[PDB]
Amino acid sequence: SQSIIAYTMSLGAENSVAYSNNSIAIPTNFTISVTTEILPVSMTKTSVDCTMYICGDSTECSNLLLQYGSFCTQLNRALTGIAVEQDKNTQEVFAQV
Amino acid sequence: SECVLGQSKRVDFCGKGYHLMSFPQSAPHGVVFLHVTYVPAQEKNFTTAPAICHDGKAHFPREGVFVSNGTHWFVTQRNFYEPQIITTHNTFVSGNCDVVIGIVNNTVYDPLQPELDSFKEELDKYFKNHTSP
Amino acid sequence: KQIYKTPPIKDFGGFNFSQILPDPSKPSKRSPIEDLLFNKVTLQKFNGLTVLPPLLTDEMIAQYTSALLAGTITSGWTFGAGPALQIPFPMQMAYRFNGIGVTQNVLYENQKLIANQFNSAIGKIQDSLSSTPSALGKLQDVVNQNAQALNTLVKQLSSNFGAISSVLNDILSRLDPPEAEVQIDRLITGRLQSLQTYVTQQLIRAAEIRASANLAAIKMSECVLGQSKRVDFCGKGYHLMSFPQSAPHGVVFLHVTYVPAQEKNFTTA
Amino acid sequence: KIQDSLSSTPSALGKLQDVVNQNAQALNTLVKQLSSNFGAISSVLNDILSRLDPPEAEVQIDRLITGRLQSLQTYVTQQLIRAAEIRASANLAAIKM
Amino acid sequence: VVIGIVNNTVYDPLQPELDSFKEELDKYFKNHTSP
Ligand SMILES: *[C@@H]1O[C@H](CO)[C@@H](O[C@@H]2O[C@H](CO)[C@@H](O[C@H]3O[C@H](CO)[C@@H](O)[C@H](O)[C@@H]3O)[C@H](O)[C@H]2NC(C)=O)[C@H](O)[C@H]1NC(C)=O
Ligand SMILES: *[C@@H]1O[C@H](CO)[C@@H](O[C@@H]2O[C@H](CO)[C@@H](O[C@H]3O[C@H](CO)[C@@H](O)[C@H](O)[C@@H]3O)[C@H](O)[C@H]2NC(C)=O)[C@H](O)[C@H]1NC(C)=O
Ligand SMILES: *[C@@H]1O[C@H](CO)[C@@H](O[C@@H]2O[C@H](CO)[C@@H](O[C@H]3O[C@H](CO)[C@@H](O)[C@H](O)[C@@H]3O)[C@H](O)[C@H]2NC(C)=O)[C@H](O)[C@H]1NC(C)=O
Ligand SMILES: *[C@@H]1O[C@H](CO)[C@@H](O[C@@H]2O[C@H](CO)[C@@H](O[C@H]3O[C@H](CO)[C@@H](O)[C@H](O)[C@@H]3O)[C@H](O)[C@H]2NC(C)=O)[C@H](O)[C@H]1NC(C)=O
Ligand SMILES: *[C@@H]1O[C@H](CO[C@@H]2O[C@@H](C)[C@@H](O)[C@@H](O)[C@@H]2O)[C@@H](O[C@@H]2O[C@H](CO)[C@@H](O)[C@H](O)[C@H]2NC(C)=O)[C@H](O)[C@H]1NC(C)=O
Ligand SMILES: *[C@@H]1O[C@H](CO[C@@H]2O[C@@H](C)[C@@H](O)[C@@H](O)[C@@H]2O)[C@@H](O[C@@H]2O[C@H](CO)[C@@H](O)[C@H](O)[C@H]2NC(C)=O)[C@H](O)[C@H]1NC(C)=O
Ligand SMILES: *[C@@H]1O[C@H](CO)[C@@H](O)[C@H](O)[C@H]1NC(C)=O
Ligand SMILES: *[C@@H]1O[C@H](CO)[C@@H](O)[C@H](O)[C@H]1NC(C)=O
Ligand SMILES: *[C@@H]1O[C@H](CO)[C@@H](O)[C@H](O)[C@H]1NC(C)=O
Ligand SMILES: *[C@@H]1O[C@H](CO)[C@@H](O)[C@H](O)[C@H]1NC(C)=O
Repeated sequence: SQSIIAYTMSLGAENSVAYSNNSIAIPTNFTISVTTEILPVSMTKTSVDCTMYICGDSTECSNLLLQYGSFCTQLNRALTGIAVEQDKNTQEVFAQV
Repeated sequence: SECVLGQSKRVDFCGKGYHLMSFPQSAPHGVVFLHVTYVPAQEKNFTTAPAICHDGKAHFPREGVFVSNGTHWFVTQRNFYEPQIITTHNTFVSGNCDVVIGIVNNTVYDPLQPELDSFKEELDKYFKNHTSP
Repeated sequence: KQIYKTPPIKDFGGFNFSQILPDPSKPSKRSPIEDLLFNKVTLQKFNGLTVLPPLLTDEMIAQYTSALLAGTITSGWTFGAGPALQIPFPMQMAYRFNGIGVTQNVLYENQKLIANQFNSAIGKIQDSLSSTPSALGKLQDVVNQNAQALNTLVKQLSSNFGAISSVLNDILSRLDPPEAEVQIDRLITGRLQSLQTYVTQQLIRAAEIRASANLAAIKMSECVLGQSKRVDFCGKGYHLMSFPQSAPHGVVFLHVTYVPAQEKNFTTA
Repeated sequence: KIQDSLSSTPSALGKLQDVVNQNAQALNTLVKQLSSNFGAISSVLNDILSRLDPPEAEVQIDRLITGRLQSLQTYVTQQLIRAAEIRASANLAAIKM
Repeated sequence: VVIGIVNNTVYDPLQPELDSFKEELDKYFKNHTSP
């Protein structure tokens, strides 16, 4: 009795309003409601050893890697910057008192 | 900063509706807010007028809007029904009644008027008593 | 979440909204200024480059914007915060003046003049949009950037990348299964690098498009659904209200602002 | 007091000093990258041009071309990201003003 | 303590309302001395 159907999506429940030039509506009762909200603040720190990953424990591969300049230094610096930024974020969001 | 440490007038920023206050809560790699908001619930239709002309002058509400149920006119807050007698402190006078489009006839009461009328009656009674001796 | 519908009567105390409220005669509920907007903006498949259609169609977007406009002009700011409550327009505008710190008798003393100025201003912006084309650069530019990136991505297939020929069938037809491998590696590496470059640029562009959509969301919520006290946020000067209008891949606001004009010197204490 | 405080410590203006230093460091590494072999037999194109016959000379140049092109792409991408954060701070400054 | 204060009279809306009543009371007294 269950099947896949297809239909034009409904924008919402239609609601006409009664405009006039001399009538107002003033509320007589109210409700207090509480609603939640969720925001990410930071992500897990992570550092990767460039030479270890690319040339694990091998001197020959280390020597061949030494030709490619400062790529490993660049990667290490970038990941260190991200790692510091995370603690900066937590400090800013929580340490207000 | 703008929700917990104070009250924010920004619309739909600190929760949907009329904001009152908030509570932070911790969570893994994040934060959760519990917005507390005020929402009007039950409404009723009424009859209104933009201004009131009593002594040939237009009166306008200092705070509130003119409202009537069909027989008498009162002032009420914007977001909550609370009728009150039309008095001088509620209204301020400016200009004449011709330029106001849609002005509606009615009397305007003065809270000083009955306080003075009580003294006038006391004075009249004292004057009448003064002829007795 | 509810689509408020405009009343058939157009008695707003002299204010005229015909140029912003949708016209039923057109097959789509598109207002006249909206039509000018879509007319100004001038809005691969064989190689696997495909384009997808958006979820929200242009008619539904028009329905949303019309519902917003009707809710505003009928109920002020209440429809964004609770149950919608009707109120006369000649009272809503006096509420706005009380908001900006000018007492309400000004409207009741100057209604006709203010209505005439408001209508003249709408006519002026109508003419300005129908005349100048440099206004819609902020959308024509994003369209052009996307087209240019895709065009270069297509064009990249013509280069040798160090091989002997840029056509995959030619090399495969002239060379056997053995030596063809050398030429096939260079082509793969070059085209893969091209794809990586295109994808990275798309990632950055999409992030900025999102930042603009978030700014637009805050402007909508804080200008249309209420009155904002922020300085030079909802238009230059003292703010009163706003009106959203749809456009290709964007949105256009018509901020309505109050500006003092004729000053005089006095002596104070 | 504010004038005295600004005239005393240098740790306050780190926000602008870092904006200068990151650009200087990145461009400095970009210059340094011209000294690496990238798998070739020499880091000087003139030498590879002067030595070898026309055919092989170009082949060694290609290794150099690939490496230097990769370096340029890395530098350009980092500049694009940095510019976005500078513009985000510029929008915040405009709103505060 | 305020710098630059400027001399001027300050008016009362209650003052004429009581002044009219005082004049009416004086006229009523004068009338009451007539019979
Ligand atoms: C519209 O609102 C008016 C004010 O709220 C209201 O007038 C009030 O009516 C009540 C009766 O419901 C009166 O209360 C008095 O009624 C009798 C009259 O003899 C007395 O015996 C009672 O003890 C009580 O005092 C109020 O005095 C009267 N107030 C005013 C200012 O008129 C109207 O009835 C309302 N009309 C509708 C249609 O809702
Ligand atoms: C609310 O009370 C007002 C005060 O009386 C009242 O205004 C009065 O309106 C009548 C009707 O027009 C005027 O009567 C005069 O009308 C014309 C002038 O156009 C003359 O030709 C007539 O002979 C007659 O003099 C009153 O003069 C006028 N009173 C005042 C003080 O201005 C309103 O009409 C009342 N509200 C409603 C809805 O009727
Ligand atoms: C609200 O503003 C509208 C926009 O200006 C306006 O519509 C305009 O009305 C005029 C006059 O009716 C039209 O001008 C044409 O009118 C007739 C039509 O047959 C011709 O005989 C005239 O010579 C002239 O060509 C405008 O074309 C029309 N514009 C639009 C966009 O519809 C409304 O009349 C205004 N309404 C109120 C209540 O103020
Ligand atoms: C506005 O009214 C004020 C009230 O009268 C008036 O203040 C008066 O100023 C004069 C001028 O100084 C004083 O006169 C006394 O001045 C010195 C005191 O420092 C004495 O040596 C003099 O002999 C003289 O007594 C008045 O005493 C003073 N009034 C009061 C009640 O203290 C202002 O001057 C008026 N505004 C202007 C612009 O004149
Ligand atoms: C407030 O009024 C609206 C409509 O105005 C009414 O019109 C007459 C019927 C008369 O009663 C006036 O005094 C009213 O002000 C009401 O909306 C209507 O609601 C009914 C059922 O509730 C519905 O059948 C109608 O279709 C509605 N009207 C329209 C135009 O859609 C509204 O309910 C009134 N508010 C309250 C609290 O009663
Ligand atoms: C307001 O006044 C200024 C000048 O102050 C005036 O000084 C006296 C002459 C006396 O009239 C005071 O009550 C005034 O307040 C005007 O500024 C001048 O404007 C003229 C041109 O209109 C210009 O040539 C002068 O250079 C201006 N003054 C200066 C110092 O630059 C100002 O225009 C007046 N405002 C209005 C609305 O009239
Ligand atoms: C309201 O509109 C009606 C017609 O729809 C008109 O007769 C009446 O005078 C108007 N009232 C006001 C206050 O504008
Ligand atoms: C009238 O005045 C006399 C004083 O002269 C006083 O004793 C008496 O109580 C007064 N009567 C009334 C009714 O006030
Ligand atoms: C304004 O300045 C003048 C001198 O330029 C001085 O004489 C006067 O007292 C001052 N007034 C105020 C209220 O500061
Ligand atoms: C004076 O008082 C008498 C009371 O007998 C009254 O009839 C008369 O009208 C009064 N006169 C005035 C001018 O008030």
